[PDB]
Amino acid sequence: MSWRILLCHKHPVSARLRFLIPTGGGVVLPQTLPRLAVIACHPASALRALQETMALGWQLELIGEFRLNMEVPGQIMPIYLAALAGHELPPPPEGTRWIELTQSIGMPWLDRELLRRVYEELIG
Amino acid sequence: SQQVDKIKASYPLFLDQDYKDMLAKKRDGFEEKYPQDKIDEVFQWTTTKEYQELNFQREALTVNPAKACQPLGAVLCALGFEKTMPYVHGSQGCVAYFRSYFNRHFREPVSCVSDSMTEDAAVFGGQQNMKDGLQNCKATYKPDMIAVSTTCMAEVIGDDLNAFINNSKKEGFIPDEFPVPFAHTPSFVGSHVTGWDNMFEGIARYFTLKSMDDKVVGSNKKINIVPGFETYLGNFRVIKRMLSEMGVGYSLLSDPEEVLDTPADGQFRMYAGGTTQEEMKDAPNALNTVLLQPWHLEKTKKFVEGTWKHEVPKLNIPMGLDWTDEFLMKVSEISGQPIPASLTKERGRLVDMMTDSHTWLHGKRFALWGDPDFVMGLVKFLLELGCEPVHILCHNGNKRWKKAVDAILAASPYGKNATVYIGKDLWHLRSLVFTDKPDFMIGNSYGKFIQRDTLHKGKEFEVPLIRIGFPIFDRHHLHRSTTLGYEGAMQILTTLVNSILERLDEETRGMQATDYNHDLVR
Amino acid sequence: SQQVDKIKASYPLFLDQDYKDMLAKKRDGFEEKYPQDKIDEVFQWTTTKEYQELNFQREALTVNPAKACQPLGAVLCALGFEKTMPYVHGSQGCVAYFRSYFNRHFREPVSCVSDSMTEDAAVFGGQQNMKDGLQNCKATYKPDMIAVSTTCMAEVIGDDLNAFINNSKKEGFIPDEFPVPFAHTPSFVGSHVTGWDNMFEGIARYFTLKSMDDKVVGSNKKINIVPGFETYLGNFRVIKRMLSEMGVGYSLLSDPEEVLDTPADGQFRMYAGGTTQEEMKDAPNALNTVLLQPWHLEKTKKFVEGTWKHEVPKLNIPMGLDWTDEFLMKVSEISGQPIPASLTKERGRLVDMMTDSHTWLHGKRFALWGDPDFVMGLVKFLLELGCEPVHILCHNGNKRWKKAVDAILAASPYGKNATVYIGKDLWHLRSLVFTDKPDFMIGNSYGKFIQRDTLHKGKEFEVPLIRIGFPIFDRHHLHRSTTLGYEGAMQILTTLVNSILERLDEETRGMQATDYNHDLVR
Amino acid sequence: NKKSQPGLMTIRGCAYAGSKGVVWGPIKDMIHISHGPVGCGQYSRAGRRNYYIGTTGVNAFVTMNFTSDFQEKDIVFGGDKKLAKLIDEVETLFPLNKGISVQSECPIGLIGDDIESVSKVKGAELSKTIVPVRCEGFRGVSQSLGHHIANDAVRDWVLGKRDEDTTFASTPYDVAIIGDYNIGGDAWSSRILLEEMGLRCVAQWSGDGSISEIELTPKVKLNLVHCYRSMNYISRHMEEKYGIPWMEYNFFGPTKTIESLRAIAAKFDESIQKKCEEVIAKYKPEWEAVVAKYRPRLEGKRVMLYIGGLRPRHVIGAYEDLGMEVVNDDYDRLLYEEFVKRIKPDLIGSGIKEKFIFQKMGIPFREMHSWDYSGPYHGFDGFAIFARDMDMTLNNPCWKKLQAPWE
Amino acid sequence: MSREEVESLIQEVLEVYPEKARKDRNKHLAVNQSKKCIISNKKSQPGLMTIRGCAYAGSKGVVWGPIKDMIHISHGPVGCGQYSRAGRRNYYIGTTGVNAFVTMNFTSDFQEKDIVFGGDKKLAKLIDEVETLFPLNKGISVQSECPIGLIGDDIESVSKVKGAELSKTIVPVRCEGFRGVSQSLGHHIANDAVRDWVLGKRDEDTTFASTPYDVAIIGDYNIGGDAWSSRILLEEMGLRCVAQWSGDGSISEIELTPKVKLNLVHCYRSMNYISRHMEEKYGIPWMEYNFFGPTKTIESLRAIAAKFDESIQKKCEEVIAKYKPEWEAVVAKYRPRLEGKRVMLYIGGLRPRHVIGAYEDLGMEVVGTGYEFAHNDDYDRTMKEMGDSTLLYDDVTGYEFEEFVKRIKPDLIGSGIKEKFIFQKMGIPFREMHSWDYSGPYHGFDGFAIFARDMDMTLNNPCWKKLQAPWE
Ligand SMILES: [Fe+3]
Repeated sequence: MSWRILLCHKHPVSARLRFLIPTGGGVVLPQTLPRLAVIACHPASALRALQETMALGWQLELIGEFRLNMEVPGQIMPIYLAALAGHELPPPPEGTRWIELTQSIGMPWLDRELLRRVYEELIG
Repeated sequence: SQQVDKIKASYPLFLDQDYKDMLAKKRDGFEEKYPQDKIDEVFQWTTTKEYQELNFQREALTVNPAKACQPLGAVLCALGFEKTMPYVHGSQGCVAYFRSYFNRHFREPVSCVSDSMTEDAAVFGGQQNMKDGLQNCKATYKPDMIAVSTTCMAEVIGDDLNAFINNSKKEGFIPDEFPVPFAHTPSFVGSHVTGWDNMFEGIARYFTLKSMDDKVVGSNKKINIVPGFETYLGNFRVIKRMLSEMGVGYSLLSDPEEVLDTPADGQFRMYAGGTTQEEMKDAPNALNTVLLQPWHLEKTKKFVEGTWKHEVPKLNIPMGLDWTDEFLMKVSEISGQPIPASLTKERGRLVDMMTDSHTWLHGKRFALWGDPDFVMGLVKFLLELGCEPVHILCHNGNKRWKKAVDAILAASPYGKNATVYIGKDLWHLRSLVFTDKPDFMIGNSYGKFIQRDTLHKGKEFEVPLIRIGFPIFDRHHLHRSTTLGYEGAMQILTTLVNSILERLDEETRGMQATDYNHDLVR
Repeated sequence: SQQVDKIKASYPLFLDQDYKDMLAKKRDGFEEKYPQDKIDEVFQWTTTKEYQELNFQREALTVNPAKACQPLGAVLCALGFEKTMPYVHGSQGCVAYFRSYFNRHFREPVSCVSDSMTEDAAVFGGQQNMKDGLQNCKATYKPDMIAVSTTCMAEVIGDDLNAFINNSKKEGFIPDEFPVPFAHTPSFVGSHVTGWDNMFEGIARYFTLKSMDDKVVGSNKKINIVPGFETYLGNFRVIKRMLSEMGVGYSLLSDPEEVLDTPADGQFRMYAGGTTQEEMKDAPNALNTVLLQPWHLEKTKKFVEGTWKHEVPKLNIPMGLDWTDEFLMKVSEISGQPIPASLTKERGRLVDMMTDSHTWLHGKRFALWGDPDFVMGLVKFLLELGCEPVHILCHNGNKRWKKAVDAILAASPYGKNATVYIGKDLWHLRSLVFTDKPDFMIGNSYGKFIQRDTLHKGKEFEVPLIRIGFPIFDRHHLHRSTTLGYEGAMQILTTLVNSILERLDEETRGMQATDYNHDLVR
Repeated sequence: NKKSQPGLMTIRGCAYAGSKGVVWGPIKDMIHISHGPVGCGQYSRAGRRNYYIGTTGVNAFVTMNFTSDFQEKDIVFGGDKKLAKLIDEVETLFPLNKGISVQSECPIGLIGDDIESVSKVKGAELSKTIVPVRCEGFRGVSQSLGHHIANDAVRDWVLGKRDEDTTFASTPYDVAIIGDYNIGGDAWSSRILLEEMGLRCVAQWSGDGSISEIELTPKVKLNLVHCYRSMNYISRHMEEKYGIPWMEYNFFGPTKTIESLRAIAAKFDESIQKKCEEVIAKYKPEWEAVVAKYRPRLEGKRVMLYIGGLRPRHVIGAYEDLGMEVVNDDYDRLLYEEFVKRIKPDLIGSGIKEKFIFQKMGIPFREMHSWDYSGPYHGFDGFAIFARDMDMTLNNPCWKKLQAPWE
Repeated sequence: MSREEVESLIQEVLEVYPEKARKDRNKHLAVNQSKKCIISNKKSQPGLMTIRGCAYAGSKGVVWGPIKDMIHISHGPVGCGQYSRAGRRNYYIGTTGVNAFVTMNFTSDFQEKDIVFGGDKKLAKLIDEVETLFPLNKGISVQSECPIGLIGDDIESVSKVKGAELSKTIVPVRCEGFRGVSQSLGHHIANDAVRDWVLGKRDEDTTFASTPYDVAIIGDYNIGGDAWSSRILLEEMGLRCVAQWSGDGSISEIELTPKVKLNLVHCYRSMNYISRHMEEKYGIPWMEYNFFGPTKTIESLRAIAAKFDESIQKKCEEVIAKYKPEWEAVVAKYRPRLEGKRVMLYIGGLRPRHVIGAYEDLGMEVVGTGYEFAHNDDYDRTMKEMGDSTLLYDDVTGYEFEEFVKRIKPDLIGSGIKEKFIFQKMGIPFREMHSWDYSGPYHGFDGFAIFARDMDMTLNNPCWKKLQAPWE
């Protein structure tokens, strides 16, 4: 569609930033980013649509400060940040994994930069 | 239970019957502890020679090392310069551990900062971390200089200190003229003394490499003194006192004796004394450079001989009698100043103390450990005292140092039963003192556990510890002692002979059993 | 039986089975020893309060005194002058004992002569003995001045030192202008400190009494320092160092720190340093006279205030923090020289060491003994450290000194459980430390026999000894320590805190029993 | 729980410090390998005063430093073969160890080392519990991440070792002390009171803790958590999985100790409550005498504290019991010179590194991390020591001698 | 050293003395009947730094002090008892303060009042307090100091009265320091006190079971355990050492001494009077034994065994055979490092001539000796046991002895503590021949190993090779 969501979970005590990302590549939910995308609907509507399509029955909140906007051929696509509240990491759904930032080594520069910006927004 | 008139701390509060019964119930009900006979059998096995061969076959396991990492020595070197902040580019836990270590040893505030390198810097490097850390450090603590070292993570990910600092200066985070010397200090190479060497070489490079076209050797008629990794406040002062008595102009580079001995007058001083930047910039103009601890100041020696064009004398550490004499003669030859009568009288008094205490010091067996230069100086002094060093252990020593110490031992009749161990930790020394029992050990506080183990075998097998080295944690104000020069030699001799005398007094304090030898005059 | 590889001295050779059997046969066959149960019962009785009441009822018996006779202090005072020979008119055994005592304490050659008065002198006096002794002493050892004291025999038979010396000079045995000061030192009056006072007063009288017409107070812009009976070389050196730091001109009268620390260089020096005769002759020209130990320099104070017209300040011994401060301010006021920043930094460092070790020193209970001024200075320092001097004993103290120490104790919250004993010996202190156990006892080597006694009752009842005082015989080179000034305060603080830490480490070295508190960091 | 500003003199530890030094280190019967270079283990060797009972070097290894001592070749080529050889040598030289825990240092996670596979292989071969902990120092912003990672390792490797075991005789009065690290014997001073109440302390970890106690923890009836910050994860996991209720207890000062004892007894039958009242009556005169002796010399003095995660907010009760004034979930239950001058605090309580700074500034100080080489401070027996130390530090004359009389 | 050179040295060292001092000292320095060569046991020259002691030192510190079960009172001021407290290493076995009182100082602490009005009432009160506070003492000895004999104090009457009242043996020893010229008169006075108060306490008692192998060790003061090392060898020979005083000695052993069959006298100088008295009265033969060095020990053991039946001689041969390998190994190890070294000694009454045995056993040569308080008989015994063209000094002064050593320049010196530091400064290795330099024992086969080890430790110590600054 037109929106992208980076799904994260930060522990209130230990501040462990885990990222729920697809196992097939990419860093964004629900689908991967267009190949040519470079760094350049309501956000709550995007969050609820992602929750409905991915069968996420958890408490997901919108980090309104983290707004990014990339350009894909013929479209300016905002991407937002969705944080998972609570105290326990939920079991990852099918096709998704709960990676850490140091576990992003070997992934392309674009998604590593996206995760770095998320980490700076939340912990830094 | 507690009595308000005789309140007891953990010892001996936990020796009470109720606490003993509770601990026994805990052990017998849920700890699933091995039987006490089994524990005794295993301990007896660990004190045998078969366990010694099994322990000395170790090649991948290190138990109770006697060394630290390079950035600790780098921080110690950085602390010796005027208004200089040690800045360790890397994780903050390393800096916290360095500060805790130096606080426990010196019992003084220790200044050190980090850029808090985190997973983000693990993926992308610490360039932003370096910029922000340099800016915040300069804006907050107002240092005249920031001396940069590295932790293991920065060296592993490959952070270029030179490029990072240059980029920080170019983008306006710090002024272009602000002195920011740097040194790469990989914690997996060498030990803390190597870190001290790297930091000193980096600072000397930063201050002298690009301004050697107007430097003439002997212009200021002074002698540069590089003390190396030194944790005795008296060692910095004895060198200065002896050089001032000789009338010799000197420049003690990296002198931290002032910031580590700040007076308590209701005011906190982050910076106090230290080597000035002008002394470093004028260092190549000196007559010569004398390295107090040459066996870990190798990169410094190479830089001084190659760039400063100084004929660095081949001097051992000024520890003991002969080596202090050689150091004084070399200083006199370089400076042209005759050795004064005060130093001759001090040497005579030291020899007098040696003659007084030789009857008790002769023939004693010592197992000593520490840094290479300190260990070799202590071995030389023990040989001069008639003592027999039997277990010379140096975890951070090399083969050339071992060969030099073996040559020193072979030159004395008292080094016949001496073995030099390099790359061996304190668990090796435990087996060494269990199988070949010496009279005493000489080392840092980490040996206090070995004395606990030997006493477990029996009082006759106990090997008392003498705390000469780094770090000393279980005693107060021992960092103010001296080990260099005649004064340090007298202090060491007094400590050794008095420790022998306390051991003899304790062994002969049994009434009607061993008190016949409890002599008043000893 | 002996093994040539490991030769055993008396300990533990006499612990072998054959020697034990031989000693057991000797005891059980011919010694007629009391049964061991009887010995144990009597020893247990001696550690009770009833035995303490019996012990403190003593009126005529003295057991283990803590004092010496006057001529010993007279000899020590005489040794502090330039090329001066101590000459004790009386029996030679007294001189032999003085020399042996000082040789065992200082581990140095001590020069002292006697006229060897015998039974013949018991009926006719020692006039011929004095003449011959003076002539032989001047001809043989060539002293610049002979300082004459007396033994108990010469005092009992009533030998007039003045008349004897005048006849010796008149009859042609010594030159009429040769300096021969004299002092009557009755060994049955006072103690060694009284002898020091008498000898110093005699020397000062001899050199200044008949030449007071051309003396103006404050002409030479210097301050006279009278150290009293001092057996620490560091005490002599610290006063000179502190006065030189302030830039204050001083004259240390009776300075023996040079002849008692002569170097070993293949040459024996009978005389070294000391107060010159010109310094003593020019002493009345000083601004003021400061007595370092005023509580045994009362005769000297009377002479200085009466003859020299010096307003001697009412200063305590410069021991500890507050009294060192008072001494420094008084010296600054007298001389007009402000206290330098180096002394302020030294005071701040002492305060820092006080704060660093206050958690280990606060609340500790000490039983201390020694000379009056030393004891009161130690009590003041202990009160400044938060320690409790429960048992203060001074054999040679008087009622006025006891009142002063009680006034000092009542001014501090930590003197609540403190009692001052004067005229009591070390057996009284043994009873005190058995019935009211302190944590440590501070004193000379003679306390090593009390500690053993306590250890015989049990390890939980042992009172360790800290050797600070005179004489120290069972330790080497402790006479070079310092007890005066900030440096002496730091040395004493380090000794106390480290002794506490060794005691704690020893008490917690039991594996799986008390090693839970065997902390690496203390 | 955010990043620390670069270039500042922060005292925050690393994940390795929070995992090896805090959670895993106090376990006595297990051997903990500081996998990596030599510095981290050496600076952390015998640093924290987590007291224990055992024969060091034979069956207990708390104060020992086991490390891989990484060199350049171990960084270039990895340290997995070295780890396997080290595990073999540990088994050879220390046969009485009941487990091995490999605590990772910074280079381990950066050079791509699979310590989990080595741990699995060697544990299968030696039939030993080897726990790989990825406590690399760069991970996280403080020691809290170390606590979380160590708790995850406990849950995933040690906690479920007796899930299928039902040979343990359980009683209705079974409690487990979690988060008490026995700093100076605090855990012992709490366990004595708990057992005097009729409760059975089956597990007490990590302070004086053993692997058997950790395995037996899921078999208890109540979890008494001392430090919530470091063991909240494990307490919640045990509550969710084994259905074991957990509650927080505070034994600092007599009032807090009494309230916590009554609250704990309220979770059991009337016999435990009666025994708790009897214990409170027994210990009342002792702490009453302590207050009567030390409150007069401590009344009115003002306090500031700045400690890691738990002690900043739970030490107030003992201070008020002595008559002394004190001036995201942790904050829910000044909240960080001129300010210090304006309020004029009589005492500041923080760690060793700030201890000497505040000593230089002249304010009396108390080490709130290691009890200033004293203790215990918790429970009725520890309240006397705490009051004595308060009087010793606050009223020491050394703080009144900072200014030279001639200035 | 040529003899003419020794005479020239003596003349040169006496050149600086006054005429009276020179003429007196010329009779006390000789080159190896005593009267023809050396003059001994005479007055010491005033003001010449004498090493001699007093009669109190030779009586209390030497003969009476080592007795453990007895309490010895230093009657007089405090100094004499304070300086002699635990000065001598006369080892003993006992509970100090309960049944043994060797290292403890008992004194009356005379003040001006006691000097003016006497100290007899004070002495009686002191004896009462001693009996009250130390009930397990087996006897009291009152050692007089210098003031006692000058103020007209009658301690004999007090001793007799209090001993009769308390049924205790109180021995008054008038050992005033001014009496005599040295400690030899102290030895004589102490021996007279032992004979007159303690020795005859069991003359009418016949309840001791005696054996034909009864010997008593007299004059061995257990300096570092010498007496024990001699007694072990004596008892391994089959002899029963009934009495061993003063070292580790008891009053019961002193009383039992007249019941022995032989008196082995170690120190002839201090305990020759008592040995002669026992031989004349009780008919007990006495012989001198020397256990210093292996050769002397073997010769003395054979001579002692020759006084008994064949079984004792066979046991002596067995003991010598048993101890042969140990001292042979000691010699083999230490003689190479001690061969050819020259020694000089200045000791008190007995040791200067006794110690020459083990030095030769180790390959050393003695080139000079002397005494502090010896008599003519001691020098008569010494000249036979020393080499030719050597220097003998009687009551040598400080200056004389330093010049002597500066001229001979030996390799080792054995003397007291008062010259130890002087010779340490002059650069000559020194061994305390009085207290064994806080080592020992030195007597017997076990002591020979310690003696050789100490000789090698001191003579070959590196500290003597660092006395010259390398820039001078
Ligand atoms: Fe000396």
